[PDB]
Amino acid sequence: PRQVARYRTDNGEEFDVPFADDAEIPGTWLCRNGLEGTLIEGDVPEPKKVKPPRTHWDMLLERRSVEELEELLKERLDLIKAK
Amino acid sequence: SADSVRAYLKQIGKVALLNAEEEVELAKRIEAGLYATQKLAELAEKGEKLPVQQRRDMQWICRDGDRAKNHLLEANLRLVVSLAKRYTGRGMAFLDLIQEGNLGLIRAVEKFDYTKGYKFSTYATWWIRQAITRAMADQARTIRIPVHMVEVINKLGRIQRELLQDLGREPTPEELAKEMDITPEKVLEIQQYAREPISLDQTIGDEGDSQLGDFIEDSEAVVAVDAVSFTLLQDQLQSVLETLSEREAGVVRLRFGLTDGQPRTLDEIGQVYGVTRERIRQIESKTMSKLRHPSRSQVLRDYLD
Amino acid sequence: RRQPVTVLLKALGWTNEQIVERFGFSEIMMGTLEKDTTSGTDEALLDIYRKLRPGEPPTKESAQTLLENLFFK
DNA sequence: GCTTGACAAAAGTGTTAAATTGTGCTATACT
Repeated sequence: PRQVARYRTDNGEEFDVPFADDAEIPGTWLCRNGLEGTLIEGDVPEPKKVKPPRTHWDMLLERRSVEELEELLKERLDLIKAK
Repeated sequence: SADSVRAYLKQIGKVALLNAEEEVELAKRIEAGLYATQKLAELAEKGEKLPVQQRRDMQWICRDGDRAKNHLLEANLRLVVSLAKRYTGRGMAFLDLIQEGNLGLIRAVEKFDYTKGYKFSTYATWWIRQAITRAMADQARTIRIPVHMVEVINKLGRIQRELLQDLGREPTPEELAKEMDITPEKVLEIQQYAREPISLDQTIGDEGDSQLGDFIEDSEAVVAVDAVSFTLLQDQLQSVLETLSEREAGVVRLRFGLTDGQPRTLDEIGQVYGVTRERIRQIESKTMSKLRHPSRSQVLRDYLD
Repeated sequence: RRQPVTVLLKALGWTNEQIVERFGFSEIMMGTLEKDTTSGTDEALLDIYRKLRPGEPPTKESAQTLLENLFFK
């Protein structure tokens, strides 16, 4: 009473996961390889509500305004022009 | 060097400590390179490649920026070690404490602001200490406890130590729950969370080299006498059901799932024999009073448990 | 190991003259100082330093307090 | 032997509030 689905990790490996036929097959499955795998059937349904992580630029932007960055850069390039 | 920390201290010592003016210098270069990067990255979307001389210098502003971030860090590695010294012996390896502090040091550099005119060690000390203490709450226990629970366990500890000094004794669960504004039953549940496991490889009694681990029973191990009697019980039921009718026994087996192991509802059994669930309920009561008849039940009595 | 008992008497800062003075009738006492290649009281403290704290570059402040802190302190 | 309707307990589902959990942060100066 089982239906088998196949997933493919990002690196090429493929894995067989036996499921119950009456269940709804997930689009991604944490594989024995240690990576996420994508179903080889239709979907592939969703983007999965992703949000970009916080970066150094973000932390710098919330204190220095864009203008302040331009003048400081103007200070730096002008120092570079003097040789 | 002979030791591993002695080796790490040798290399952190090869760098030079900055003064206030330098820290400000590097801080500018770091922010300058970052903006130079975000701006060039903005060009990738809409193109508009810069002139040759303007492109070669932007690539240097970024390179000089990361060279700054790396120099500011390498110059303050000594500060992390100075803070980690005090948190040793609390269940984390000295090197792990150092590395976690280094993680905090990195964020201080990312979020540090040079316009405030404060020395760098003033702001970085907050992150390095938080990174070290935050780390301990996530790793120092074999069985992890979330931060908010590790926060209360510690608070309850000091309350007990302060309360210990004022009462010349240890405070009871009622005194502790009062000083901390919580229910006494809660402080007990908390004191159970704080328990730490023990080693199965430990030697109980240096006298007899007996390892605790090998004294632990296997509660889920198969007991021979039971499985054999259970096998005999399974046979005795097969016989008792032989006395019942083909449909009487058939309903009893499906009702309790003797054959499949999956019990069935009254309606489902009525679906195989083509009757209503109530009719099956009736056939059930009668075959049960038949099984309760002493002739069939007397043999199964000894299988109570 | 690999320590000439005479080199440490120079680590304290005592001059070789006192060695011939205090050693006196000791034959190997005089023969060992003549065999040791350590010249100076501060140089012997260095030959004693690198072997005791290998991997750490010494300093005149650390080499001298090393001996005193180990035992005299 | 059997079925029908009324009926209440039991079992699932979906919807919400409370709780639990993860993470960011703290700017005298401190290496």
